Amino acid sequence: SFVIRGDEVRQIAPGQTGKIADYNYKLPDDFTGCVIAWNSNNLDSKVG
Amino acid sequence: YAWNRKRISNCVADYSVLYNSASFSTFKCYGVSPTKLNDLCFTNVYAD
Repeated sequence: SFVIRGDEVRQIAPGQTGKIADYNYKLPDDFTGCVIAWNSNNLDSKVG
Repeated sequence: YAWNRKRISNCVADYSVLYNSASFSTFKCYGVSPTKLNDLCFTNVYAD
C-alpha cells in the first residue's frame, strides 16, 4: 500500500518507468495482481 | 504551424541532466530509454 501522488498512479504498473517506478517501488514485468487506487484526500491532506 | 528547427552538432551530450529534472511533466522517448541515452552517438540531432 502506498501514499503515491495522483499523476503518479500510472507508474504503479508493469512496464512503466518514472520516479516512483524506479527508486521507490518496482513492479515486475511478470506481475500477477491488481492495482487498486482511490484518492484519500480526506484522510491525509491538511492545510499547510 | 511555424515550428522552429535548431541544428545541434559537434559536441558531447549530457542528456541525463535533462532526464534528472523534476521539471518535465512528460518525458517519453520512442526508441531510447531515457536512461542509457548517454551511450549513444549521432550524426545530427535536431531540436524542435
